[PDB]
Amino acid sequence: GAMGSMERASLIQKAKLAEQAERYEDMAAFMKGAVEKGEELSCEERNLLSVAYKNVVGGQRAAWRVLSSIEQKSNEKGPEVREYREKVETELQGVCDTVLGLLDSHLIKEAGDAESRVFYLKMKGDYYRYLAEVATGDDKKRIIDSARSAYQEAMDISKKEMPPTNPIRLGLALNFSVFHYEIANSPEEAISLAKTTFDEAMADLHTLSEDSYKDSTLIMQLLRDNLTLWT
Amino acid sequence: GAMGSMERASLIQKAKLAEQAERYEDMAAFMKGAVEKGEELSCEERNLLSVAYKNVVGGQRAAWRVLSSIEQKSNEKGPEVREYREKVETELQGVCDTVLGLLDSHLIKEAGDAESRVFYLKMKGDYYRYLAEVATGDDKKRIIDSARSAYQEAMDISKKEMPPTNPIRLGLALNFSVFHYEIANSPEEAISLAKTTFDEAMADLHTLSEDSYKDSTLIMQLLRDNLTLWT
Amino acid sequence: IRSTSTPNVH
Amino acid sequence: IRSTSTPNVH
Ligand SMILES: *CC(=O)N1CC[C@@]2(CCN(S(=O)(=O)c3ccc(Br)c(F)c3)C2)C1
Ligand SMILES: *CC(=O)N1CC[C@@]2(CCN(S(=O)(=O)c3ccc(Br)c(F)c3)C2)C1
Ligand SMILES: [Cl-]
Ligand SMILES: [Cl-]
Ligand SMILES: [Mg+2]
Ligand SMILES: [Mg+2]
Ligand SMILES: [Mg+2]
Ligand SMILES: [Mg+2]
Ligand SMILES: [Mg+2]
Ligand SMILES: [Mg+2]
Ligand SMILES: [Mg+2]
Repeated sequence: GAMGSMERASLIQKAKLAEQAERYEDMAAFMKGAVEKGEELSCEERNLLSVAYKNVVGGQRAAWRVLSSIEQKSNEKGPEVREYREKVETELQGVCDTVLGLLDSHLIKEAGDAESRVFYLKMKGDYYRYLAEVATGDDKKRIIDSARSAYQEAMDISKKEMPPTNPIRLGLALNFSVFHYEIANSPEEAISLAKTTFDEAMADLHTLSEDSYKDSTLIMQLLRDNLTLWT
Repeated sequence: GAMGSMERASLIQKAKLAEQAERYEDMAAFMKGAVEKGEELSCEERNLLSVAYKNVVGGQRAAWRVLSSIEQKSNEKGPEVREYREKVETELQGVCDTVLGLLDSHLIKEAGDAESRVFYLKMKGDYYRYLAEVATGDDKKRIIDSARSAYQEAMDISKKEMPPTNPIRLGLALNFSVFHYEIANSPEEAISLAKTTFDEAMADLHTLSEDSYKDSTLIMQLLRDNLTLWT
Repeated sequence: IRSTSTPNVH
Repeated sequence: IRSTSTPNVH
């Protein structure tokens, strides 16, 4: 592809520049190029990949929600709202497919540390979840199952291999709880997971790490905020 | 082009949806499609065109400035910063060329009301000005002359045909003054134009229009703010 | 109000 | 600080 001729180190460098310039589509392209070199990503590099694609898909989800709301309200009319919602939807699905493709073809492996394996399986769950937000019919049930299965595998590893305050473990649990509440229509499972996650993190607060405690405490608060919203 | 099969009214409708969804590249593409139908744009439609392209080029300018600043600071080093700055620059120039192409091929005419003629010539000045921000050498002198000539023609029409509080007249004068200060390195001309514009608007304040006085008074304040900055 | 998920924070 | 130009509002 388009990044084939560029050195890995140069792609990482340009991803960082694109982040500074708030050029997230470019950032995502650079990081895809870096992934396709076929070497593992470090923690910091996984962050770049994550930030880039989350920004791109986040803009699409926000746009999709606006248009879907106009559409639903207009179904209480020409084809234009539906057409444009479908256009944005198609682009969103394409970005999710790209991410899921990278995860499957390059990033998800049996080897590597717990952090990397959990992070990538969390990411697989997230991008299936984003597909599930716009899916209908047959496709939707399948997508939801794929999301659940990725999250559950990530959860199994995180509980065995990571401290209960680890930010990836916490972020995974937060996102899985959101899946349960918003996607799978299982509020009780959502509440239970979020409560267990928060309580176990507090009980072993001493496991906070010097280099990530700010991220941990932020996710702990987001768990508490959802618990307040859901009860 | 890609919007050739879509009805004009549908393109306008979708531009409005894209604006609501903050999808400004889409908005610009829809409005380009509408322009290419070859009918005049109304005031409201000119607004959609303006908002869309200004958002797109605004993001590119902001990104270019970040990268240019990193570049200048790194020249106190591999090629990556320069390369990526050039990439963003090339895209920005592409957008300006698109806009200038639309203005020349479709929108700038001898006929039509004063508002439309002034608006399009102002827009021509602005997009040459954006080209001038990133230009060098012979290309730059040509670009600056083109910007000045567009603005001056717009000014001549506005002073003959529009009240001194008209928001297009004021916005043109504001932007031409910025050209003088930031591009043409003529602070005295900038100050003089901004002062004259503000004072003449105040002197004939009674010409404010019921449907645009909020825009007028906003530009008057921006003239004052620049005058405070420049003195 | 949608549930909050993991933010895109560096 | 850069001079302010016409904003992208209406
Ligand atoms: C070390 C490693 O692999 N990391 C750290 C950063 C990141 C990229 C995104 N996450 S996350 O989704 O698990 C997460 C995001 C935000 C926050 Br505040 C958080 F605690 C976790 C892990 C890859
Ligand atoms: C009637 C007409 O042709 N209009 C009204 C809106 C607009 C689109 C952009 N301008 S402008 O650049 O002259 C301008 C922008 C903002 C403000 Br607050 C302003 F007063 C003027 C005119 C086209
Ligand atoms: Cl469409
Ligand atoms: Cl580049
Ligand atoms: Mg390489
Ligand atoms: Mg669809
Ligand atoms: Mg204990
Ligand atoms: Mg046609
Ligand atoms: Mg040195
Ligand atoms: Mg150049
Ligand atoms: Mg001089």
